Amino acid sequence: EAVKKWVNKIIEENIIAVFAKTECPYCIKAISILKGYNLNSHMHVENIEKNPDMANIQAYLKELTGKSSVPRIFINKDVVGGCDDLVKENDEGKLKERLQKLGLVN
Repeated sequence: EAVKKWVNKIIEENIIAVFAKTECPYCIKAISILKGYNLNSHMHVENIEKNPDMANIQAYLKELTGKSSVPRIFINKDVVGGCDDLVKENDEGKLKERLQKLGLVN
């Protein structure tokens, strides 16, 4: 209960929520792409490896998204997925569309 509530608060209180771990190249890439849209003000990155309940968090993220790996990316509570999912959305115009509907990019 506590772990799920804590994860939910991160997803619900931040338009862009990224779950990451230490020294994770695809986390770093995903975060950099998002900051490239000047989303910093509405982004939260949580390092779930630096947490006593990493496994519980990963299991919950899999319940929500289908995968336990990081990065795990949510935008306005919608599941984007991982860095590869973000790259596909970015290249195909879907990411910009998401952000426009949220007023985050013109």
